[PDB]
Formats: sequence, structure tokens, C-alpha cells
Amino acid sequence: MLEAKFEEASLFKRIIDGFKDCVQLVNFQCKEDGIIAQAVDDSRVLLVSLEIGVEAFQEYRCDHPVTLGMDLTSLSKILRCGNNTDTLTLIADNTPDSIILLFEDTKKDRIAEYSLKLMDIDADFLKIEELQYDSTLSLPSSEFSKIVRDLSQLSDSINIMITKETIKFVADGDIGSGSVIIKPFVDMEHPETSIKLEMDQPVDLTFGAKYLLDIIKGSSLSDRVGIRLSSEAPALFQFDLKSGFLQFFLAPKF
Amino acid sequence: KINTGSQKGGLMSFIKKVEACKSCKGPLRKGEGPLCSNCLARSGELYIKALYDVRDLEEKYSRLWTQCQRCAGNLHSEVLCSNKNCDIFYMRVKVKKELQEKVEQLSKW
Amino acid sequence: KASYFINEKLFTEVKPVLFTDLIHHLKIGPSMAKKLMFDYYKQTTAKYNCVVICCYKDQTIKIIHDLSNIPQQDSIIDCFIYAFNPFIPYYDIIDQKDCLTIKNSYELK
Amino acid sequence: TKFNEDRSLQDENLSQPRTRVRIVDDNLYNKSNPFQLCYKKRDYGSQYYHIYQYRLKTFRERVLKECDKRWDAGFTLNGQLVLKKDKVLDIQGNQPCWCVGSIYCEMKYKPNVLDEVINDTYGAPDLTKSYTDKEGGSDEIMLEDESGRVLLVGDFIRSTPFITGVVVGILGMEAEAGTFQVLDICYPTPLPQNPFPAPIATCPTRGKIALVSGLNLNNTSPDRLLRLEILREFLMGRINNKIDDISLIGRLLICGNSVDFDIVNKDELMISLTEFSKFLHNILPSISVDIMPGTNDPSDKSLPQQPFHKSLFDKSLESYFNGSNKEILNLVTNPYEFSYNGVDVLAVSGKNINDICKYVIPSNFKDDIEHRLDLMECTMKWQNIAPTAPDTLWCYPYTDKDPFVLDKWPHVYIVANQPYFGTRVVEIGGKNIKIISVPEFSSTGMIILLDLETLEAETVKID
Ligand code: SF4
Ligand SMILES: [Zn+2]
Repeated sequence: MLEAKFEEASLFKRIIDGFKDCVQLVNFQCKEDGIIAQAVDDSRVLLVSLEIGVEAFQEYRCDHPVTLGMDLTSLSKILRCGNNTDTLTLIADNTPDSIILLFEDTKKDRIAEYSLKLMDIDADFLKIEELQYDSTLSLPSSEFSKIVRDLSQLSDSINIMITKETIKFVADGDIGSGSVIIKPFVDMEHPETSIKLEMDQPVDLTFGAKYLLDIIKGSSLSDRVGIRLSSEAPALFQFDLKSGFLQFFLAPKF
Repeated sequence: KINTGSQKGGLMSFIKKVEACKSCKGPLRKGEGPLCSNCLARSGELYIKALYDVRDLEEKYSRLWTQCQRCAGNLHSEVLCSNKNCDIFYMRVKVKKELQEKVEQLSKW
Repeated sequence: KASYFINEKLFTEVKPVLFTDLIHHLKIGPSMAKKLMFDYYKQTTAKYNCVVICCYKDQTIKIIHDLSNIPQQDSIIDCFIYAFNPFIPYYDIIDQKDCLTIKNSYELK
Repeated sequence: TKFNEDRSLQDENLSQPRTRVRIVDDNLYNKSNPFQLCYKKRDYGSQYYHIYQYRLKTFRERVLKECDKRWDAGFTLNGQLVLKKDKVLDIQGNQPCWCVGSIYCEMKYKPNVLDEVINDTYGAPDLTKSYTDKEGGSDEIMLEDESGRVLLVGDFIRSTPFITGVVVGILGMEAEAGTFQVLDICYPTPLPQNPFPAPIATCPTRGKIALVSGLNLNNTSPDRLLRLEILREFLMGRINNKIDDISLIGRLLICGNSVDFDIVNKDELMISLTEFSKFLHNILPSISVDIMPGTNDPSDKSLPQQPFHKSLFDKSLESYFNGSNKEILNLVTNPYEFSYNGVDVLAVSGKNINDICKYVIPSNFKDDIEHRLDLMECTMKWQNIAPTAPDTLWCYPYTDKDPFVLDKWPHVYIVANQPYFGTRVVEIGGKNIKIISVPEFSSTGMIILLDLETLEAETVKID
């Protein structure tokens, strides 16, 4: 019997809304050390992978590894029915036909017990074949999201140039072009505004903006994002969590 | 049913399949075998399901390829037919692939 | 011998008593069990439907029902009295220790 | 019977206390098995033409080892000296042409999957009692060969079965420039057959084996389990007045079709497997069994059926399934080649012979009483036990090696699941072999005590 009592429903709502658009049907694996769920989009170039360790939760009674066939649209509809003062708890019996979600308010008030039906997506559980990335950069997430937004406004193909320790985005469209050249920044006052490039290998890669527009949606969970780039290995965008991550795996178009 | 099979491309290559448990999809399958210690009581039903799937698939595969040979008129020669208007076209290859996957799944016991 | 008593325990219980149930209960040879069932049918006769199995020269081991006994009265070299019924849940698992007229030629290691 | 059993029920019962040790007759398994095909390394990407390539090659070689004898350069037919021209397509004149190639039958009632996909009636059951027209003569027989196919017409093809997949040398004459009048045929060369060391055995009675097939247990159970229990007791030395006559049964062979269910949702199959496991656990402490899978047993549908799996039996059998304990239970493949102390035995579930009967015996002349023994004799004249291996009785698309083609003639040849019982010793070039037709135990309770001393297939009917 799984019983994952959170600390605040906004955490899980943002966790889901970070990737509820790219993918739509996932398998949440409630194992004995938290929750882990990976999926791939229909275009098969984007792989979402989420890990919420047991530390992020408040209570965890799951004693047997269970699987939940979540449909992200219905679950987002359910999560939109949550307040900002509720301790959402996900309960599931031995053989789960449906999942129970309770947004019991801290002060004694109306408990919100929703029963969401589950499916069996019968998919495979995947994992990245790891490799030493050519450059593991860290960058404030809001700035990255703004950069992707204003660049994708121009064209539909964003390029990244990691050379000589200056992260560079370029986009060459029909109405013109746009080139952002941010230097590696570091400061003691604002730790979020920190950009430390790696001179391991120069990286010149171009990704489709139609996928970065979905990557940048999970920009609220992590105040800063870690982008790992390699000319052969597929790029990774890691949004760090309190006890996990919401990392995306994207492959440059070719 | 998310296929995600034989689609090796930009990202669908160099990816793993952790081979979760059967009938429960329990990731705690560190112990070898197609089943975890929790739902081991169903070890006589999942094998039946897999074996009967393999039976149906191999029967269909044999029927389709033997039918292709009869149509091609030749038995000792290779049938390299480009006719895409034949109902059995697009189906023989699908059944070959699906039977390959189901046989590889049956080979875990 | 507890034959007459342990048979009746299988008669208060409606479930039939095989001629091997005597071997299971009293741990005696098949011929003695057949003699026991025969005498029980002779002078110890509640009411029960009886079935006998008559051997032949061609080993045509037939269950003699409806008491016809017409085919080859003389070609019958032997006839046991089979189970007592007033069929049976078959193979009520017996350990078969010391109940074997013929033991196996192997080890079971 | 009250007095019929009176005189019968006075016995000696003197050899009761001691356990009568049975005989010891094993079979050699360490060597190899041409039919073993693990699910790993099982490539399905190939095509069914490699089987025919290998068949044509090896059978043409074996028959050319003997075609020169009766069809030499000096063989005359009073029309013109016979010609050796291969490539069956090149029959250009009335000269007697002799050539080798794979026979292919083309009936009109053979199940065509393309018609079923067109009419969208695939997956439905099939009556298909027979393939041959036999009322319009629409069926044809083509001597298919590498780059060639010539129809055969005449009267010689009316005697020989002429089943597809066989490779024999045909000598005939061109009739209508597309047809061929079969004048005679020649079969492959005789194979080697290991000797039969019958009297060398230190023990005087080398023992027998018990053959029983077509159990097909099902929840309907119209006394199918009653015959099973009677057979268990009979092999257990109880139903017989043992004078060391039932103690010489040793091994016990179950050849295919042990369970049965009308494929629903895998529930009756579990009860049938439970009953079979009960039978095995109740008979194994005294007898040693080895089970052959069938086309309805929970195993593959292709002919080289891999052995049963342990997951089909209960826990007592699982205990018997300990390693290095194959002498009690074996669970061999479907077509297996035992060696019961020198008696090389070949046993099949009988699906191949039934499929062959689909090629001759018509539905609504050759009937089926002893002609099935003739079909097995023909199968032994040829050197493969499954002539219609790719085309009609589906098999694995083997490449570069076919296990269905024979490499040596076995002393015994058992065919299970037959509608009748019959045995016959057939001699093909000195090497004479015994061929037994064990029937279905479900219809008729006949089991077969095959003696290993001198091959006397005695019958034991249970009713
Ligand atoms: S796919 Fe169609 S055209 Fe091609 S061999 Fe099969 S039946 Fe003939
Ligand atoms: Zn499990």
C-alpha cells in the first residue's frame, strides 16, 4: 500500500506541469526509495525522466514497488483542484485500480478526496546510456527560459555554441537573426546568477525550438538548470529538485 | 502500447531497458528472473500467456511466409516481392518482428 | 484389522473409497486389500453401488457396469472389486512410502 | 459377477511385504539432439527457402548415389536412351527424361491464408478434413526444382502418394510441352542403421516400455481420468497378478497431446495441468516417465517442439525437477531419438502423419485402416519424417541444416495420436525397422508394451 504524503500540493502540481505537455502518458514507479518515472515523446527525440526521493515527501508508506499508469491531462485537471494550504497525499492499495488524492487542509477544513482512474500504458522503462558530457554548464533557469523564448520567437531552430568559455546561442531565421552571447558569470550576492563553463570540449549543436519550448516549462521547480552538452551524446537539461530531478534528454536534429 | 522498438535514431539509440518485473512492473528486480519475489505466485500464468502469444505468432508467421512462397511460385528461390497492394504485404514483416520480440521475451525463463 | 472401521469412515463421508484407499489407510498389499473389499461386499452388506473390474486374456481391463458380464465369461482370468460409490476427486496426493508393491529402480537425488 | 469373482478372490499374497524393484532401462541423452532449438539464438529473420535448398542438395546427392544404377547411360525405354538432363524446365523432346527435384502438390482445398485475409476470416477455426479434390481432379503435382516447375500427369502418380516436399528421382516423358508423364520414380539410397544387440544383455529380459498417447485431459472429463487412474494402478503393479510380468515395464513414454482445452482464458488448462501433475507425482515413485509435447500441449506449434517447462507442474514435480535427476523424468522434445539400451527409437506426436493423411484421404481410392502404416512406410522410404515441413505442418524456418531429414534409420519408429493401432516391420536394403502406430489413449484405452528384447508391440486395452 502506497501512501505518499507531501508537504505542499504546489510542488507536485509544478512537477507535473513541467512535462505534462511534451509527454502525456507516464508510468510512475513508486518503489521503496521514492518515485521514478521516465517517458519519451511521440517524436522520439525527447526523454523526460523524473526522480522524487523520499526526502521531498513527508510520509511514505509504500512497502511494495507499485506502478501507476498516469494520464497527465487528467492528473493535471485533478491537481488544478488543489489549494495552496493543503498536504496532498497519494494513496494506492495493493492492486491499484484507482489512486486517491487528498488535499486535506492543515487547519481543520474540507478534505478533498479525489479518485483518479489508472491505466496500463504497457510501455518500457528506459534509462540513458551515460557518458562523460563535453560540457556540464549551470545557468539561472529564468534567464535560460527567456533566452529560449525570445530566440524561438524568430526562428524554429536554436543553436548553441560552447567555445572558449562563453556560452553562445544563435538563431538564423527568415525575418532576420538573433545572437545572445552570455559570458560565464559568478557572484557571491546572487548564487542563482552563476554560469561556469567547462573548456573540456567545444560544442556547436543546434536543437529544434519546438522541444526547447517544452523544456523551458519546467523552469519553476529549479531556480537554475544544468545543461550537459556533447557533440555525439544527446544533450541533457537537469532541473534539480529537493530530493530528485526532472531531467530532459534531447538529441540535436540531423 | 508504446512500441519504442527498433527505432534507433537520434535519441532512440544508446538507451537502456531496465527490464522491470512482470505483472507488477516492480523496478526492484535486482534478483534475476522474469518475476520479483513479491508476485512469484503467478509464475505459472505469465509463462502460459507468453507461450500462447508465441504460439499464435509463430503459426501466423509460418502461414504468411509459406503463402508468400506459394504465390511467388518458387520454393527453392528467395521471394523478394515489392508488391505493396497485397494484404499480406506490410503484415509478414510486422509478424516477423513481433514474433522475434515475443520469442526473445520467452527466452528469459 | 481396522478395515471395516476405516471403510465406514469413508462411508459416513459421501466421497467414494478406492481399492487403493485400503493401501493408503492400513498399509497392506493390493491382494489383501482386494480380499478385504470382497469380504466387505460378501457379509458386511449397508447399501452402495458396486463396480468390478474383470481382467481378460488380452488384458482388456474393463469396468463392469450395469452388471452385464455377458462378454467372455470364460476369458476372464481375474476380477477385482473396484471402488465403493454410493467420480472421485482424483489423486488425493499420497506419499506412496511403503505402499509400493513395486518400487522404482532409481534414486531421486 | 458375484460368483464370477468368488473363485477369483482367493489369492496367495505371499510376495507383498518386500518392494519389487523394477527394471533399469535408460536412454542416451548426453550426446546431442538435432531437434533441440533454444529460444535464445532462435533467428526468425530468415526465409523458408533455405530448408528447401538444403533438402534438394542433400536428397539429390543421396539419390544420385543410386540413380546411376537403374538409370545408367545404357538404360533404354525402346524409344530412345534415357537422358540425364537436370533443370526440369528443359524437357524439349519425347526423349525419356530423368531428373531430381522437390515434389509440390497444389490442391484447391489447401488453406490459403491470403484468401482468409481477403475475406477477413483469419483466426477462425478450420474443418479442413482434407485437401485433395478427388471429385474434380483439380489438384496438380509439379516437380518443382531450382529454376523449373513441370506438371506431372498420368497413372504412376495414382499409386504412389506423391506428397509435397519429397525429393525423389522422376523418369518420364514430355507429353504436352508443359506436362510430364511419370514413367517411374527412384527413392534415396538406403541409410545406415545401428545394430540391434538383443542377446548380449546380461539380464535375460531387457524389459519393455509403455507407450500411451493422446491423454488430452480436460475439465469435461468423460471418464478420461478414470482410465488414467486405472493405467496408473496397472503400471503400479496392482491391477495385474504380478509374476514378474508387470515388473518388466520400466520406462513409460507419453507421446504428445496430454492436455486439452478449447481455446478459454487459461483456467481449464490449469486444472488439466494439475491433474497431470497429480498423475505424475503419484506414478513417479515407482515408474520413470518421459513426456513428449504435442501440437495441443502447452508447447510450441512449430514441429520441433521444445520440451515442457517446469512452470506447468505442481511443487512435488518441481522437487522431482532437481538437477542431475533426468533418469526419473526427462521431458524430451517432440520428435526425439531415444536409445533404450541400444534400441534406437524415433517417436513423433503423429501430426506429420495426420497432415500427410490430409494429402491423400479425402473428405465428403485410399481409405485409412492400414494405409496409414503405408504412409509411415513411405515416410521411411524417403529420408525425412516431415515431408510437408515448411508448407503444411508449420515448422521453424531452419537454415543450412534440417533435423527432419534422417541421418540414420532407427530400429523403431513410433507415430502417436493415430485413429488405429498397428505395427509392421519394413526392410529397405537390409536395414529392417519396426514401425508402430500407437493410438489415442482417450478414444481407446489401448497402451502399447513395446518389448526391447525382440520388438513385440503388445497391446493393453482399458475400458
Ligand atoms: S506479399 Fe503478396 S505479392 Fe508478395 S509474395 Fe506474398 S502474396 Fe505474393
Ligand atoms: Zn512483480
